[PDB]
Amino acid sequence: ARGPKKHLKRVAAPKHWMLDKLTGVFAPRPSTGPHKLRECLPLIIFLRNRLKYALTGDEVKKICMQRFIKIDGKVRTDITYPAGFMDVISIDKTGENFRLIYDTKGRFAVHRITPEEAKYKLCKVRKIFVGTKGIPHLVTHDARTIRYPDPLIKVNDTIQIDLETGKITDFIKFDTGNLCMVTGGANLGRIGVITNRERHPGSFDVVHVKDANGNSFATRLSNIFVIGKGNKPWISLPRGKGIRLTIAEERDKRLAAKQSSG
Amino acid sequence: FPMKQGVLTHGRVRLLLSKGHSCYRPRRTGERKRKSVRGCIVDANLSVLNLVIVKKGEKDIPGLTDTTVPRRLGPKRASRIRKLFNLSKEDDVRQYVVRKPLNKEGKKPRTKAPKIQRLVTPRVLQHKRRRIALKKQRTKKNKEEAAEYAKLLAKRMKEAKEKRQEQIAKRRRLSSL
Amino acid sequence: GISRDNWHKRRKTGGKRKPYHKKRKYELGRPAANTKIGPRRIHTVRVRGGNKKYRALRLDVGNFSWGSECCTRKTRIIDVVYNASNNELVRTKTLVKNCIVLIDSTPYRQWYESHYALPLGRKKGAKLTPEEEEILNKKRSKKIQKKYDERKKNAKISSLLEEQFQQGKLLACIASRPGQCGRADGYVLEGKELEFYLRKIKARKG
Amino acid sequence: DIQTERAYQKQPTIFQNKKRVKLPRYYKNIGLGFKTPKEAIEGTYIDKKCPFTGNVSIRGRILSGVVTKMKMQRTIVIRRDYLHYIRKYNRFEKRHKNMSVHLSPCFRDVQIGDIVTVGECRPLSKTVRFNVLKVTKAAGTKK
RNA sequence: UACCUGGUUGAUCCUGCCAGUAGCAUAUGCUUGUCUCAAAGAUUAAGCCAUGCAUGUCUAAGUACGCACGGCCGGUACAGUGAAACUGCGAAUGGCUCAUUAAAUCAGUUAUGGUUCCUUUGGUCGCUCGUACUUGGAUAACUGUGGUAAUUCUAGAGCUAAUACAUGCCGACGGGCGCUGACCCCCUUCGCGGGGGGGAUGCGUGCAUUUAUCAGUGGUGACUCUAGAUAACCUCGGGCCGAUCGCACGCCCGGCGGCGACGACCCAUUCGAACGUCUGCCCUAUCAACUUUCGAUGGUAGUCGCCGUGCCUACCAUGGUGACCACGGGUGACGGGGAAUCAGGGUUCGAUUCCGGAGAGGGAGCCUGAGAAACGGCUACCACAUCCAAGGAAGGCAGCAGGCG
RNA sequence: AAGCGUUUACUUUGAAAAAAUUAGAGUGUUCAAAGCAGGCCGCCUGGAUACCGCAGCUAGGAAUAAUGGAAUAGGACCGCG
Repeated sequence: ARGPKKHLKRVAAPKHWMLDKLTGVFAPRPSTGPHKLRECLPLIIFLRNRLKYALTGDEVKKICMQRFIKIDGKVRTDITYPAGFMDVISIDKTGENFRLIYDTKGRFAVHRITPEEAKYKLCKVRKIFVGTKGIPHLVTHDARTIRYPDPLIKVNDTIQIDLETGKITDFIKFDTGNLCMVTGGANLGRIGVITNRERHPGSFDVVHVKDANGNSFATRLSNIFVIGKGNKPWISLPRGKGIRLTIAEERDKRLAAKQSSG
Repeated sequence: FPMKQGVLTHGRVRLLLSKGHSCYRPRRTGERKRKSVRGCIVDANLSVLNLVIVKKGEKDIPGLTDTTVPRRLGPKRASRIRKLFNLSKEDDVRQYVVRKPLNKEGKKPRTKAPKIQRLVTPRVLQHKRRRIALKKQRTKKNKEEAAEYAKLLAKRMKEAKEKRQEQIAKRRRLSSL
Repeated sequence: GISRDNWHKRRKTGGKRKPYHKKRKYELGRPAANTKIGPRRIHTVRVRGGNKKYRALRLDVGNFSWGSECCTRKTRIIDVVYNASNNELVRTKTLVKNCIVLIDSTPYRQWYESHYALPLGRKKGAKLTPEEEEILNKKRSKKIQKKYDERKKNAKISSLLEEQFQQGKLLACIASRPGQCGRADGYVLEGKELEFYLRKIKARKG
Repeated sequence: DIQTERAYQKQPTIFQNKKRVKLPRYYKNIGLGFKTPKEAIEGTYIDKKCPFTGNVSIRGRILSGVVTKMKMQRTIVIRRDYLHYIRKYNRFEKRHKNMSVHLSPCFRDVQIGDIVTVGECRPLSKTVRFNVLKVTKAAGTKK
């Protein structure tokens, strides 16, 4: 092409959005922002397909132009804003706060949180920069460039920022034995404790994470997000709790619940 | 075909013309197109000559100098109003702006005044106070955050010096061992 | 125009690459600057990304650095003597990167006579009639004379450098890219570098 | 010795015209557990394309080859044997791709048939994208 | 479902091919009641096109003196819609086709530590030491004269606006830091000498770029990485330090204030783009040697480029590839994810809705713009082709329908 | 717990490998081809999973197929002048 793209096809849309084929040729292309292309879920899909509040994209535009949806500290007036992992969407009139956490499957979950939890969120830092006056800078996954940090923070750590002021409160250092949220790949939606770290000079490192039920699995470092220290997470967890049990066990849990409900 | 200054011919010349040149209005932003113009030398191969009387002679023509056409628009910038009416920097401009009467059949007679652009108003004064207040807020935020980071770096330096003293004490224990 | 492309020419083995596309805009090639010595004529060129480069076309001044004491001065270029790239760049006086030029030594002489309080150049027989450098060399106080003497102790100059300051023109290598950023800066040659370039100039002259 | 070209030969990092009352040589680590050679630090030459005393960094891949041609200056031609498996005919075949690798002058005891270790870098010429990192002597032939 | 049958002979058994057998595509003939989906000018002509449409766009938040509507509460400019227009952005997205192209495109894996990057988001934006209660003149829309047969052709006269174009300081701003440093003070020595402080004048002292030196806050497997100090420049075809706009309204005794919007020098993030590392592609020997001072393979030093490179230049060495099929030619070859047949193996198709590449009849060149060698952008040649008053003007349906062949 | 270890071909595990399509869980589009839907007095939910040739990274093995040690001895090893 002779420049950057502006459209996105419905077939070329990623799988975790779970869009349908019969309706449209194009898919809502996410705008430029804190998250990538195939790692976020747009506000129009979150409002129309998941919550089923509105019906059409014009109604989604009306909802976002009445200044009702307040994403993580500032009201965005765009229908295709990239809402990725660890984003707090605050709706004022319904009194409901939503935290974008992955489900145990590839999709996200409609995860309701209290306002006391919605006041903060957790974000993994990506790199440490030195500004023009010898000032340390943390660059996170959601592009939050926060300067003058706590010097204990390293490359693969997480920080607990406050939404009302944009400053850090606490931090989790990458240690062995901490919890983990696998944010990408075939293990998208797994929760377990970290049991091994394997470094690689030149090549890309790997982390063996053990599940709480005893299912150890390896994961590359590009899709790892720690969520707490030891066995105490600092977020609220959705149902399923990041296990990925077998399909026969899922069939059993469906059939027993169906025969118990009637 | 229109004329062109400086091409300096007597026939018909095709030239590239872009934005900023005479006899060519651009359509796309930066569009260039060959156009056909004539030289700046006046000959008999013409139709209409444009003439501007600079100095008026002795006699009075009844076609041009008899009927005087007034100006259509008045001044809009307050500095141009001050330059026209020879005003100072303290007297009023709102009472001295040029307003136009409007009259026609059916409707009532009206009088319309233009919106004065670049006039000193308390809204512009509030914005001028606003951006320097934002400058003050930025400098105060930098001072407070630099002081907080100085306290945090002093605490980290104290605990790092304690760790270095513990390491040197461990080295002394290994030397005594 | 001219295109920068690795597909317009032959393979490693010797076959011909047949063109599967035409020339592109990212394969941009522009003509040379070929700047001269004269009044400052620097044009601007919009480049890829919306930035601007600076083409020198005639340029005489240059902020040249002396590295044994690490001080630069804005110095006018008067002659081009040696260029390892092309003999035509010596024949026609054209400034490119890594040229050996003759530069004025009077700001370095003024800095040396103001700092170290020692005569520099100054062939025997002449005295300064405006008396300004004589005032700058004389009239010292009591305790600052120790500092001037400690400067005088560490003011040894080389023989070839002293001969070049006596002639009044120094040899400077153009280190900055002149046709890209517009500036034509460089550094004054010293030591084995100056001996190698003077040997090459002597081999050129014969 | 050195400096047989038209221009002056020096390293862009070190400075050599300091106030005098051996020239300082710049070298650097290369990574991936490869040890630096002694002669790259001990020598008096320069090379702007040397992976130890030059402005080039080893990235990407680290591969191996066998030396078959040394007729070029400051660079050699290696040979790479590999076996290709066709899914239909369940056998192998001999294919070779003889890339040109910049032989750094920190190694001198280099003959043909020597197994050499190459590393990906920026393209220094039209067909050279690799530096010589370490040289292993061939099987036998101590003399 | 890992499947056979007839045919050479007077008759038999083989090899052997032909004919049957069943699908998936393309066309054609006959016939046709319902309903749900549904391919559809690709194969020959990437041949040529009449006609009409396909990219234009305003919010209370850049410009509003066209009564085109319009309220009376006016003399303290503009109630509020608002045609047309300047400006900003898009027009480099999307649709079509596979012409070209055989280590090329493309598929898997990598790095940009060798580069750019609109918008959005997050950091910056009294850090600089020398009319600001707001700087200057040009123009569109408008009034009027029109030239031409005709155009999205435009000009002279009278104006008028900027978040279009240039200039540009007040405030912080009183003292810090390095220098020249007049001069002064204290102790000791007979004296020169030696040791320790204060200080007049002036200069420089923000971010970004260029030159070189010294030392080595924070990282990478690895910098000539980020950053500190040192001596200057900061391209007049100048780099930022707001000479912008909208809504309710408050606190002092003229000074202070909110919610936003827009534009911006630099560092990140994202969409990417492009160069690179390794492996993989149909047939042909009636193609065995190919490339090379018209760059072929490297080195040195430069030019251009956004960056690395013979991409190109000046000089040196004669190198580089190949029977493991290079080089040359052909393809009814764009590549892939895929489709059909299928025991296992394979065979054929893939132009086609998803991704990447190429382009608007064939090449070449450029402005704008962050992004184009763009063609519902221009500029010259070849081929085709429109109106003409015979002077001239104007075009690119391998887009949507539609017309000829 | 960190680093090194004679090199390959081979073999086993693990990440990365875009969707549609291929097989396949669930669902009464009246069945089916399809689609990702629907049932109960706001909730339950799902929208999985498998294949993904070839090459490359990493972690164990050394049977098999190469590859060489030292033989005019400038052959290893612990130590000295």
